[PDB]
Amino acid sequence: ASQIVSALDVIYSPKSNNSQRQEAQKFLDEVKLCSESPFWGYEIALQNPTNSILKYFGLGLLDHAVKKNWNDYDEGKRVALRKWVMELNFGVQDYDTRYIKEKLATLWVEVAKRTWGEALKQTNPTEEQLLTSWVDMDNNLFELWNINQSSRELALIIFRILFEDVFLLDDLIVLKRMTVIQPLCVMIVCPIEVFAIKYKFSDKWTKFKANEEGWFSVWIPELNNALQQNNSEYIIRLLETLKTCLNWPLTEVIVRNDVLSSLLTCLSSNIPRAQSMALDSIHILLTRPYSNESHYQMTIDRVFDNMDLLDSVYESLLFDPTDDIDETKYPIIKKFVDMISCLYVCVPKIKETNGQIQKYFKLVLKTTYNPSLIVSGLTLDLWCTCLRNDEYLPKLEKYVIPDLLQFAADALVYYEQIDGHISKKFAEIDFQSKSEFQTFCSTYRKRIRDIIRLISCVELDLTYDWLNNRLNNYFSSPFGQQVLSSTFLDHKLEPYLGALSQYMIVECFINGCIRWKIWYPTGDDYDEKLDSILQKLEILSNQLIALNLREPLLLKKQIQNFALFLTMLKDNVLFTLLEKIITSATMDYPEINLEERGAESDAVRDLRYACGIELNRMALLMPESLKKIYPDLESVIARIMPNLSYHEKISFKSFLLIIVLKSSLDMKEERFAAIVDPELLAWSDKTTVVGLSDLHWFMERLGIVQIAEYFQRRDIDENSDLLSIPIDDEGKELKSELTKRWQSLFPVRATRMFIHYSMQSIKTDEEFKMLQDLWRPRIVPILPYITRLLYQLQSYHDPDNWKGLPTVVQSFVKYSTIERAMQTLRDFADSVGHIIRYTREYTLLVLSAISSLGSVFYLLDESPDLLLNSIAIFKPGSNEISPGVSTHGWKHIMNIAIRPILKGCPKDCLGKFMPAFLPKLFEILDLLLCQKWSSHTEEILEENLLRQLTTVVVRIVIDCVNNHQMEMRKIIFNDLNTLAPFLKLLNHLISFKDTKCSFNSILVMKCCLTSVLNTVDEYFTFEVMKNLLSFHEALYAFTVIFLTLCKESARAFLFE
Amino acid sequence: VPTFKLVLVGDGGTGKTTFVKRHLTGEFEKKYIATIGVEVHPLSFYTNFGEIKFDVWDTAGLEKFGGLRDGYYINAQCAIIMFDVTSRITYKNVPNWHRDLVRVCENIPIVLCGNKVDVKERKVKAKTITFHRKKNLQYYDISAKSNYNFEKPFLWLARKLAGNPQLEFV
Ligand SMILES: Nc1nc2c(ncn2[C@@H]2O[C@H](COP(=O)(O)OP(=O)(O)OP(=O)(O)O)[C@@H](O)[C@H]2O)c(=O)[nH]1
Ligand SMILES: [Mg+2]
Repeated sequence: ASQIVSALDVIYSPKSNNSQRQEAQKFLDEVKLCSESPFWGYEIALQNPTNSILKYFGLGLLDHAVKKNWNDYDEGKRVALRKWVMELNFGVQDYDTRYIKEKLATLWVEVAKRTWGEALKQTNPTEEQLLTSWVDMDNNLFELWNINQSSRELALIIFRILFEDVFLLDDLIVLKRMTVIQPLCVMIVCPIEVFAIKYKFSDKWTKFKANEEGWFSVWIPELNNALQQNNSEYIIRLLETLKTCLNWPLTEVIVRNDVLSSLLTCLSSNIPRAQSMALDSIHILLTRPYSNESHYQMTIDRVFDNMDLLDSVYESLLFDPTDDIDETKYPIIKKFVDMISCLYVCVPKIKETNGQIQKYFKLVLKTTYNPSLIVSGLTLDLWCTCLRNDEYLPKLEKYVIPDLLQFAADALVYYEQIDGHISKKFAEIDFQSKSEFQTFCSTYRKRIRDIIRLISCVELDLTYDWLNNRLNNYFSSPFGQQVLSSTFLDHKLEPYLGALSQYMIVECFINGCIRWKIWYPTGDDYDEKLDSILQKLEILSNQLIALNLREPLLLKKQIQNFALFLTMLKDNVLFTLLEKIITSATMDYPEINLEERGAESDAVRDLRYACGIELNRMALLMPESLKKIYPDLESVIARIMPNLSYHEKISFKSFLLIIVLKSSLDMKEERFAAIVDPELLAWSDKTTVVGLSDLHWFMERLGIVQIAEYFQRRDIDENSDLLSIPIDDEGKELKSELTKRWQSLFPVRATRMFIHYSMQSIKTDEEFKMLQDLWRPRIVPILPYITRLLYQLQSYHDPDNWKGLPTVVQSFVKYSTIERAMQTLRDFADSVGHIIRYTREYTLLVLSAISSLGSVFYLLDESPDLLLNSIAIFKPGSNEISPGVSTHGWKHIMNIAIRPILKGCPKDCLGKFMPAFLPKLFEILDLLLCQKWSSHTEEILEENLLRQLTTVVVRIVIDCVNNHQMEMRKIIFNDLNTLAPFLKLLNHLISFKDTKCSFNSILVMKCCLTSVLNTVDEYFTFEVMKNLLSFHEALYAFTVIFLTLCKESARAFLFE
Repeated sequence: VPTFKLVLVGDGGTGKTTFVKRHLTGEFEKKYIATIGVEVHPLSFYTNFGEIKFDVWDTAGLEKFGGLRDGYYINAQCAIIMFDVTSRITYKNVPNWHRDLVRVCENIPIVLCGNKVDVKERKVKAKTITFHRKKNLQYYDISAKSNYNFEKPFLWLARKLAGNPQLEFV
């Protein structure tokens, strides 16, 4: 009686050590485990009304007793516990803290869940059975409702907890008792006659109901009376209890008491908690299931008839975010907007008689203007859905679309990059990271662009009239004048961002015009409308081009918008726009040097690169359209060629080539030769042809000899730290000279562009053969040179090769080999290494494209030898494979050349290519992978690279063992020369550390074991079994091998 | 000097005790010892406007060991709900912890912390976390193994308690 109080004081005293608290807790737990714990708890709760902590502990004892030992107690003890709980509940007073009343309600509900109504499971239960089932619970609750004000709050807590557990929460006890609990809860609240309508239950149930009129007829009058008296706390309590008893009850109760009117009245009141709970309750009423649809119609009509009230509530909730966001109303604003955004589903069911729908859409639009993006983002999905569905489209067309369009246009900005934008104030509250805000802004702008795209698709004429007005006003504004005057904007300040937003709006309009072709019914009027749309687009394009905009990034966006245009226009109007695209994009910029790698020159280089992509894509899509315009495009390109570098010269030549091939122009062979031969002619140059076999000649052409001269002139010591030594003008000049020399010396990019686009869009087998006859005369002659070039780049990484190189540059070239603007000599060496890697990747891509030519490359007898001997690089004495070449280099080699070159085999040529290629390839791969694994942050990165290489090798094996694998298995398994290296490769793969590689290799072995076991047997017995000796299947394969090998010295060797 | 009673609640093994310890000392314990009862730890912070102290009542996260499973929340002035991102059962229990946490202390600020974010495999993806915005709780992604945001919850609680959003640790 006093030890418990002292222990509680120890537990709650801030001055007690954790050991003292733990000792006191041990004592209290001992008390809790006693047989008569509940009676002591009841005594403590009764006799200590002033001590809140001690009373709560007593109630906790009771709660543990009922909640953890209920099964143990007999009926007498259960009735005693119920009586004690009721006695404690009826004794509630004004001095009981809130958490005491919560605990008392918890006790009451815990007893009720386990004892209320269980007698009803029987038929005509006796008086004793009813009493054991708490037949009087409802009568007691009604009695508890009148004792005093404190008890009335307690009854509300009891109801809240009961209905929350029974219906909202997935409590287990009520899960078992559902069939008799849920009907009982509905019974007490619903009027008796209303209850009889839905349920057919007999009279015995009537004994469990005290108030014939139900409970709603008690709460709702109380709620209205509290609203009249403006009793905030009582209103909040009633809403808390009332918020949990709206989803489940019979709808007739909701309508009869007019709950929704009370909820709206609560909403009008300026009590934040009451408003929030009223919004939650209204949403529950809207989304809850309705058995009778007339009541649902009444509910939605009642909500929509009060759009003025909802607008007033929203206006009240609004606040100024400039100083500080009101955290007591911002959540309520989000709740309100979320509830509003769900109403639009009910629009078609409402007969507009007082402008309800117009007011609703105006309110939704007004909420969309909210400074917070999250608040706005709630309604964005509403606008997209409404525009797509023609059910609402007639209503939007009148009210909002004119204003929604203006909002969407004004809101298509880069919020994060603006200085002190009002939206960012809410960002730090709703998001805990900058990245979160950036991604949400990206999504928000995407959804906004959806709105503008759909508004222009539907109201195309209105949008176009609005668009021209917007563009004319903008480009006359001072910012527009700055944009049209400047040549390089800051890409972060207002002029550029505004212009970019304008061009995004234009892009959205063009996308809408494109969608209109699909959206508009294909009626008789379709052609006239489409011609008008095309004329409007032409006029807009002529308008935009006339501005003579020079800013590259803006000029790239304009070019891409016109690329969208061109999918529709045709004939001469197409050419007038395409020529202006070509000339404007490729216009020179005397104000800047196009080789300094400055941030303002990379913009121009990207601009010129964007056109190549767009022009090539457009040519691929619409070659027939460009057929008759080609005579003029050829002249335009010729006129523009002089002011283009090699890199873009190739792109525009590729555009012309695509038009020539895919458009069905006459004399294709002549034009093809005129375009291609001048570029590929560099391969056949006698100097390059002869010197490409000499490593030293390769070094000199790369310019390393000149670098040695430069280092000597600057007296750069062989060990001098190039990491810090600065680069000078002469260094940049030499680097530019070498790069310009290098690209034209080995036109790998030109070859890969011409071959790739040539074979891009084959339509018929005849066209494929025609192209083969077109590339064969000029690809086979150069294949030795291409493979030699790949050979040199491969041997360039071998340290011994540069041994004869001058010592001063020995460190420079070594830096170049190392993998992973330029201002230091170390960066110069890194850039040279980048040049080497770039040439190595493109020469691989040239080989893959030559593979695409099919029989031209595969059926050639020497191709396997050339390719492998050019990638192998076998040292004279040592068995090293391509010494000094990075593992990443091998990964790229395999992935980009060998896989395409293998999978790309023609099924009629596997009989001539694979036999002379698989043996050597397998030996090389085995030798390489064993060497890489023989050696086994920087080390972790190397491990990961080796894992990736092994994965690629396995993929090659998997892709070799469907239509293709069917023939490849036959080819491999019928030749020992190919099988034995393949078995070696499998044996090496299975044993490697990586788990996935071993697992997949074991699967492969299981797949083909039956076809191979037929000196293969000797190798299996001696190496495969020994090496093997994923786990279970590996053992399964081992046993499968054994069952035959040792069944047919093998067993003795295995035992050894 | 103010002193706010803070109750830290969450499923056992979620890192409540580790988080409290690492705020007491730099050490990041790795061995797991299930707290039994409650651990009271006076934790102090220095801010531009002065000093604040949180009596961090670290509650046991296991039913077998929670002595006064709810009595610890009595007179609490703020609370923190810790759930393990790597384990989705803990997040599933967050509504339960909030439910029986608001029963005792009603209007106190509550912070939901997703602990152990350092690992490469988090079963509770951020996309699946919506309880905090449902109950208007302030949510954070923290790890007492990386000190990713360890101090954020206390800063938010200090701002709410002192009614001084400009308050900042120094
Ligand atoms: N990866 C990772 N693991 C952590 C981190 N913090 C704690 N852990 C691990 O999680 C365990 C949590 O230990 P405790 O904090 O003592 O356990 P608790 O959270 O108090 O749970 P209870 O004691 O049962 O209430 C520790 O043993 C750590 O091994 C973290 O920041 N990152
Ligand atoms: Mg603990």
